[PDB]
Amino acid sequence: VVGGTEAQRNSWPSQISLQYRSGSSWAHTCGGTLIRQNWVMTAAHCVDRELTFRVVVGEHNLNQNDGTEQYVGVQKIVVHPYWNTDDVAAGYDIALLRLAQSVTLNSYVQLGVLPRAGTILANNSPCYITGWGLTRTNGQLAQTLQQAYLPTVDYAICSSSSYWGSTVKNSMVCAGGDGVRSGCQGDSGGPLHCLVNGQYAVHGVTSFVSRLGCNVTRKPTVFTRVSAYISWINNVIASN
Ligand SMILES: *[C@@H](O)C(CC)(CC)C(=O)Nc1ccc(C)nc1
Ligand code: NA
Repeated sequence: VVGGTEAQRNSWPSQISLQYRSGSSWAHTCGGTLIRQNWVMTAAHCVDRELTFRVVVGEHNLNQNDGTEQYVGVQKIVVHPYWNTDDVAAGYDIALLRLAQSVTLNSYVQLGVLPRAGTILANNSPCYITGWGLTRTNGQLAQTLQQAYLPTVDYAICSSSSYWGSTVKNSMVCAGGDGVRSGCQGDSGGPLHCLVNGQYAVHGVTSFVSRLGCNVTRKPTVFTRVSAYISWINNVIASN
C-alpha cells in the first residue's frame, strides 16, 4: 500500500497473508480475505504459479510471531474457470482457497462480510485498501499491515478515456487514482473494505495497477468486484 499508515493491530481481522514456500522459508506474496473458517478469497493471478502455499490469519507483523497468528496449509485451489493470466483486463481475477484446517475465530481472526449479489457503490464511496504490499513503487513490502483511504471511482468514470478506458470492465471496482495512495506489489488478492450502512464489507479483490507505477494519477487501483461473483463463490463452497 502506497500512501498508507500502519493499521491498528488486528483491526482488519479478515485480512490474511498468502505465502509460498521458498526453500525452507515462507514468503509473503499476496493478500486474501477469510470468508469461511476453511475458505479464503484471493486473486486468481496470485495462485497462477504451482507453489506450495500457506495462509496466515491474525497477522500483523510479517517478521515476528506476536501470538495472534494461525498458520494453515492450502488444501485446494479453485480459480475462476474463465480466468486468463494473459489478459488480466478481461477480468475473472478471483480464486477460492480451501484451507487444510478450519481456523479458530477470535478477536484477531474473523470472517469478512461480503456484499449482497450485484451491489454497486455510488461514485466516491468510502473504502480502505489494506495489505503488506510495497509502500512505494519499486520499494519494499511493509513489515506491518498498512491501510489507505481509497474512494471508489465508478465504472462510467473509470472506463472513460481519461482514466482506464476499456481496460476496465463493469465486473471490476476502481478506487483511488489520486496519484498518492494505491495498492502495490504484494497487495494483490487482498480486500477493498467499503463502508455501507455503518458496516465494512469486502467489495473488492485487489487485481491490478498501472504498468507505469502503483500510485499514478487517474490510474486507480483496480479490484475484482466481489458482488459480481457471489453466486460463483457460494457455488464453489457448496460443491467443494
Ligand atoms: C498485486 O500485488 C499487483 C501488483 C502490481 C496489483 C496491485 C499485481 O501483481 N497484479 C497482477 C500481476 C499479474 C497479473 C497477470 N495480473 C495482475
Ligand atoms: Na507476525
